[PDB]
Amino acid sequence: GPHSLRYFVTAVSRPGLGEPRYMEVGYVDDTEFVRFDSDAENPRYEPRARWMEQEGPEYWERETQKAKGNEQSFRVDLRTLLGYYNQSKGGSHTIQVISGCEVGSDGRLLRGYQQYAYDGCDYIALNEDLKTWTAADMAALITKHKWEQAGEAERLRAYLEGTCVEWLRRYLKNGNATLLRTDSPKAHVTHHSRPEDKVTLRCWALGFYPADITLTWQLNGEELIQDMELVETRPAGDGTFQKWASVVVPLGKEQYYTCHVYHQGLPEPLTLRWEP
Amino acid sequence: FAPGNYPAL
Amino acid sequence: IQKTPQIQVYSRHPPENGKPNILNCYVTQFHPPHIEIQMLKNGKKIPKVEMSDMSFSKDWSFYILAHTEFTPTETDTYACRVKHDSMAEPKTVYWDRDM
Repeated sequence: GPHSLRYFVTAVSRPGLGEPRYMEVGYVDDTEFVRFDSDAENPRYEPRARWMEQEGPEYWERETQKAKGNEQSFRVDLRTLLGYYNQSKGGSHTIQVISGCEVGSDGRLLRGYQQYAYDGCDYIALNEDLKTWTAADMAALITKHKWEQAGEAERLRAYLEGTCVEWLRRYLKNGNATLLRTDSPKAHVTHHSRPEDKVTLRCWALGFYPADITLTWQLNGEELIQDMELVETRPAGDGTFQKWASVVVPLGKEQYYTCHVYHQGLPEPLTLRWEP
Repeated sequence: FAPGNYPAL
Repeated sequence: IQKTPQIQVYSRHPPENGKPNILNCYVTQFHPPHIEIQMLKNGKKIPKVEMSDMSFSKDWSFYILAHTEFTPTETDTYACRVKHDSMAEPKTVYWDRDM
């Protein structure tokens, strides 16, 4: 299947309390593998997955130096945007950036991207061509003109198509045992009563990797994604994920409803009923 | 290998 | 933009008394990012709780996970207390082992 390398960056000002908080968090697919946090006692880039021990001291030194550099540019960005939007110095503001590339199973580039947000709203984004930017408002239009006259798109393009891709391949190789494994879901169904002769049935899926999964409830072969409550697939603290999906049914008619689990580690999808 | 430059806004 | 966090509390394995496990508190879909997140055992702070899996979705709202190793017992209760600007009071969400 496809793989991705992504870096989540956040800068958050806190007037009266010192310098903005700056964080970088990197993921290979759905696994966190590196992080930087300015509020650590000794802010360094750190490994978050066991396989990253295969990198030497120079790797960590370089990443740390980048992060400290990036930190400062975002402190300046925060000030700049107060000007663009005519905002006072007394309020907290957030800049978020997502950058990444994705490859097929053969290691070839599928797509690269970089998008910025200010206070939780779209600011500026690299287009799918990797040559031009698109700007959500006139503040970001100023940024767009700056980056065009500087030719920034071209440098970023070279990173996404070259560096990002090659290091992603390297990580998938070094972390093979972890990143290309498949842990199969284990499922079960729970039962909860309700006021008016009705019952909640909840289908759980546990211990699976990768995160992509599909849970559905069925009555008479038709999928019931109408009255289905759901949580987003969520990390379980050990490298695996879990999910649940629930449906409200008539009391005494529980046996006519089936849960279906689809996962790449399930050659044939699971089918479960509620068992007394 | 993280991006080493985020140009200023 | 302001978004109230969803607060989900769950264990890695189905809970059996006396068996080591992992308790999770996943706080999601919130903005602004400033937040306080405490995992509690019998109303008391659990020390050395790990913070991981910080990310954001396509609408930019924040996601983050708190987790700790633990061995449940019949009598012990666990909860996750979150403070965020979108809320008047702190929200204490208890772990429901029968969910």
